[PDB]
This record gives sequence, C-alpha cells and structure tokens, in this order.
Amino acid sequence: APVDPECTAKVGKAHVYCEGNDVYDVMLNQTNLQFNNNKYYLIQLLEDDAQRNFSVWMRWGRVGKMGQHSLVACSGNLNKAKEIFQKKFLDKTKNNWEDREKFEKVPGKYDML
Amino acid sequence: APVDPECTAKVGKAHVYCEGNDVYDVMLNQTNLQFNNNKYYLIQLLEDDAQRNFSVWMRWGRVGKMGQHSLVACSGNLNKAKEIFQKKFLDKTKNNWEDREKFEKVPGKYDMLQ
DNA sequence: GCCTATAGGC
DNA sequence: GCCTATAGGC
DNA sequence: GCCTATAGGC
DNA sequence: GCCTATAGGC
Repeated sequence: APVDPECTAKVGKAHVYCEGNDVYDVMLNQTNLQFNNNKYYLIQLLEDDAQRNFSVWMRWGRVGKMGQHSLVACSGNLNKAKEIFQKKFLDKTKNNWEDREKFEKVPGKYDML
Repeated sequence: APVDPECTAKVGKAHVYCEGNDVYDVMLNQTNLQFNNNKYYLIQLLEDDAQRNFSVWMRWGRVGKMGQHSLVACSGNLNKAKEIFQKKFLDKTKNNWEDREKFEKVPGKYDMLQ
C-alpha cells in the first residue's frame, strides 16, 4: 500500500489511511475492446504523518499513459474524506465500498483488484 | 492580483509572481453562441512567500461553473515556470505573452481581458 | 476524465 | 417532486 | 521537413 | 479540458 509515486506533493510526507481490514487504496480497470476502452482509475485516501490532515488522491488515464489527477484536501475532516472516496468508488463501479468483499462487476463500469 | 481563492493549497502561503510590468496572472474567455461556447481559462504563476519555489496554476470551465484545475510545481526553476505559463498562453490565444500589449483576437481561440 | 443541466421514470 | 441515466460542453 | 489543426480516449 | 497520434497545409 504505497502512496502513488505520481503524487509528488505527498510521497514524502503521508500514508495511505487504514483501519485494520479497511485500507483506503484501490485500483480500478475497465477494458472493453468493443469500445476501445483500456483505462484505469486509482483512488487513495491519505493522512499526513506530521499532522492529522487528510486528502483524497485520484489518478486516471489509458493504461500505460500517465493521465490526469486530482488531490482533494480535507483538513482533518476524516468523514468528508471517507465520503468522497466511497462516493467516487460507487460512481465508478456501481458497488458500495463497505460491500467490497462481495464485488459484482457491472457492464460499462469499472472492475476492481 | 490575489491568488485564486480556489487554489486552496496556496492561498495565503504564496503570491502571484511579478517583475515590473510583467504580472503573471491572466483570465481568458471564449464566447461563441453558434457552437454554445462560453468558457474561461485562468493562469497564474505563483511564488511561495517563505521560499523561492514556483508553481503554475490553471483553472478552467464554463463561465459561472466550478470546472477543473491543475497545479504544476517547478521548485526554484523560474524559467520552467515562465515557459509553461507563456506556452499555455500561446496555445490558447495564438498570441505571444511578452509581445501582446497589442493583443489580436483570432476566431476560435480565447480572448483576453483587462 | 471533469462538472452539471436535463429529460424520462417512478 | 424526487432520482438517476444521458450527453453537452469543458 | 516543420508546424498547427484535428480527432480519439480519458 | 488533458495528452497524444495522425492528417494536412506551407
């Protein structure tokens, strides 16, 4: 569970946030040669080590290409950050994150693991 | 020349960079009712207050709406940063930055303002 | 991909 | 009126 | 060959 | 919009 090296603003100073089982780091894929999809979507909830301060990192593109990315800062509001992460996970897969163990792929939606 | 408030990671820790005339802050517009374009593009070269460290901020979207944005870090390489800023200005308007007190709008490219 | 307005479906 | 899928512009 | 407009996928 | 691969004009 290393912080995405592409997140230059945090690779030195922060960790992926966890609570036992629940490690808020995940990689998504949708390959579909009918529509020429071969694309990823990474999501990471990050806490700083120095201060109690949270961020959500998202990064996406065609497999192989460094794509685009977003870093959303939450300043200690862990709930904001879990919401963003979980909402986005749902948006892209049509599965709830808490329901991760029993993941059911959907047509035209991202796949996990 | 305040830092865009939407740049949460640098509002209050940094300033728009200037050198005499040249203030590296600018807003672009392209309206074209035929194709329903009504969009902006902001660009800002920023120096940190406490250290010699530069960044380019870009932010764009439909007029009124939130949009997307990018922050490009340059460390103390001010030339990298001027390049990025100026290149991007050229990409979007078809006019060079330094020679455009006399700015000439072109069809299907962004316009400046004052 | 992003954001968000809008049309169709309860 | 509400919810979500669709696509319209960025 | 160089350079800029376009187009495809994200 | 981005990043890129290719098409097209001088």
